[PDB]
Amino acid sequence: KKLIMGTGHLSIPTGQHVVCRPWNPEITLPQDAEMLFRDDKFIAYRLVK
Amino acid sequence: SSAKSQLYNLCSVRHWKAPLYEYIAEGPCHMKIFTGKVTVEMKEDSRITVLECFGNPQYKKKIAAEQAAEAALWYLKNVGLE
Repeated sequence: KKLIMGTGHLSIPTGQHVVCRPWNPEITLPQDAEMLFRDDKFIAYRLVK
Repeated sequence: SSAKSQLYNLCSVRHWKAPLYEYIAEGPCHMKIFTGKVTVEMKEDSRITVLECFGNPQYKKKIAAEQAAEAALWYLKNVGLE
């Protein structure tokens, strides 16, 4: 869960399939969605297959 | 400077394919909202990760594509890129 950020970066889930939408608290992710990370303006995720 | 152009600059500077923009269109014919989708092919040490970014629905494709780009930038900054 929460994680204040300094000058770190995040890893790319190399070779998979990454998706980013605007995040809204009543969004619905698809079945295969695996949330990578989000602030309160966007969200990133990937698919299972 | 527009987010659409910043994403183009970032993409060449890293020797990446130029980003591709598509559009989902919803509604009856007298009110179409557009959702921007931008695809970036992230090449890191000779391997490829595909980045697909959407924005919110806008009434103008141009605003909708801008916001998609802006999402891609958000993600690329968060993984330490420019």
